[PDB]
Amino acid sequence: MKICKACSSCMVRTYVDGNIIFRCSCGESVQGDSQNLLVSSKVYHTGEMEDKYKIFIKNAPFDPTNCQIKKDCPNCHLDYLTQICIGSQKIIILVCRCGYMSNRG
Amino acid sequence: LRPQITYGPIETVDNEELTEADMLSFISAAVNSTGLIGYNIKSFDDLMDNGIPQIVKQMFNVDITYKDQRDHTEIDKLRESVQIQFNFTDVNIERPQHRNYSQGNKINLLPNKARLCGLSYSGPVNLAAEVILTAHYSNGRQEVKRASIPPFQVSTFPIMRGSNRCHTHHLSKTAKKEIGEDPN
Amino acid sequence: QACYKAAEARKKGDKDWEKHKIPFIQNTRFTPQMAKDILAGTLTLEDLVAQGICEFITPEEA
Amino acid sequence: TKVLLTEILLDPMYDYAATVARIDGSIPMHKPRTPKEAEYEFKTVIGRTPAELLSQKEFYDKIYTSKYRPDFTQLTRLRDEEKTSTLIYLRAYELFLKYLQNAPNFNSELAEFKTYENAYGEQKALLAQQGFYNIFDPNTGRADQRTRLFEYKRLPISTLYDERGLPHKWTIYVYK
Amino acid sequence: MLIPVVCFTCGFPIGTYAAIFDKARTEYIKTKMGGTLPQNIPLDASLQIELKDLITALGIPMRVCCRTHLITTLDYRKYY
Ligand SMILES: [Zn+2]
Ligand SMILES: [Zn+2]
Ligand SMILES: [Zn+2]
Repeated sequence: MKICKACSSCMVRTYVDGNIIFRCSCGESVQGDSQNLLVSSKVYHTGEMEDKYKIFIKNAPFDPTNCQIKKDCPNCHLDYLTQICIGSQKIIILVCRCGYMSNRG
Repeated sequence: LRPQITYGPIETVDNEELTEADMLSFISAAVNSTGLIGYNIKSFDDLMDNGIPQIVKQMFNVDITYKDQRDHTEIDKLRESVQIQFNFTDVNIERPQHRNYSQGNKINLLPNKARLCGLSYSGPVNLAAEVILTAHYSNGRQEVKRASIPPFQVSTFPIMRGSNRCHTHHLSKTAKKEIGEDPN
Repeated sequence: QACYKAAEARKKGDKDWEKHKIPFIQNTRFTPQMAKDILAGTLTLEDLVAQGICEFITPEEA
Repeated sequence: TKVLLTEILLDPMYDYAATVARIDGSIPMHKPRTPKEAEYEFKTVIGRTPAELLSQKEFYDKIYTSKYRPDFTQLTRLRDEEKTSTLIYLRAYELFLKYLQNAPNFNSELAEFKTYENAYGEQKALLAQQGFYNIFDPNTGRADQRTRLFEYKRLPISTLYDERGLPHKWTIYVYK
Repeated sequence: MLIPVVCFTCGFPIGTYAAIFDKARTEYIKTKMGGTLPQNIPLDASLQIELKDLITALGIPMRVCCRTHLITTLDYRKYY
């Protein structure tokens, strides 16, 4: 959205002769240059995106209720890892408290 | 603040000798500490001692204004509204009482008598208050009259049997048994 | 720490690096003597909590 | 008089005082059969005539008080057990009567007698045990731990697949 | 409210040895009780209280029903 400089209100976007013009309730009118060429957007599979589980994946090595697995961590050589299974495709991620995380992330 | 206590190392604890029948002692201890319905008695007790007094003394302050609907008089024609303002100051609840014969002195009412006679096992509630009446005149001044009211009994509140306000709380198990109550 | 020390020994070329590991041990502090003390009335739930042996757990804390 | 008698005769306090009076013989063991016996029982138990109960003002001040005043200071734990039971009953009556009369120095004595009655209840619960048994494991010396529960065990893969990787189909019955 | 006069199943005169069986049993329990509160007896997990020989000494036969009713019957005096 575009915020009015004068009154900091949400300006109304209309389209005139091949240009996006924002007009406010206080009469201030501005035209967006490049960053306002986004009428609408949607994101699918929001329930299994990587940005969904960033906090959870970060906290997984410290949560005591997560399933562990007997595998060596290649960074700290700890002999156990934390195994999580996220998404409808059952993506398996192995995480450790040292910062190691399978899938290279 | 950070924790400071430390316990013995977990490698020195000898629990290889435990059995499931030994763990029933844990349930026994939990039930003995909890009781079976102890939460009910505790809830009624802190409703009596702490809940109702707070509710009456905090959440029932009355501030209203009413039109003066009288006739014509020097003060009358010149005034329009009266403000009724009051709050309750002292609140308490006593053990259930019953009046023996007529015009007696409110002897105690045992639960079995209430059950047999169809009575109510309710204890009296005594309240005290201060009241402020403010009358507003047309010119702009106002008159305030304030009065403190001695404590009085308004009604009776039902009393849970076995709670702090029950008569079967200052009695022994034998006395409870022999007054028609269930000692167990 | 045993896992770290075992890995550090292996990185130094030591052969018996496994000897620096220790077995994992998880246990409760409830002893059979405590069970006999509960039955004798000399041990209650309040002082089992006070000794850090048991604690109260709530469904959202569960 | 009728309303007063109906109210008091249905008071458990009256029945308890009447029982205490019956124990030592102040009133007959049988319930009254005639109005005269009822009036005598009322006079002995309540301590005041129903006619004079309406004239004055107290009620609890003169309710029966047991005749034998045993020594309840041997209720300090100190033919002993039945006497202890008698002391428990008598002190329960005396303390209930004091509670009715709002006697001074009451809560502490109530707590003391409650502790005494809790000890007596421990003894009575000792008298009320059917017994208990535990089936001991002969190898150990305590409660049996042997069970027929399932125990997990990773079987070799040869049980599910053969040397060529195909699954087993056990479908030929061999009879000898 | 007490141990029955006769066994509920067959009718053997259990009651005539009932009272004694009560009182004697108590001392036997006192022999085997052991550093434990009375109300915690059925939770000791280490007791071996057997009443076979006591009932045998009472003269009661080895009938399942008779000994069952003699042992298991609750007494109203002990709870009220
Ligand atoms: Zn604007
Ligand atoms: Zn790691
Ligand atoms: Zn039989």
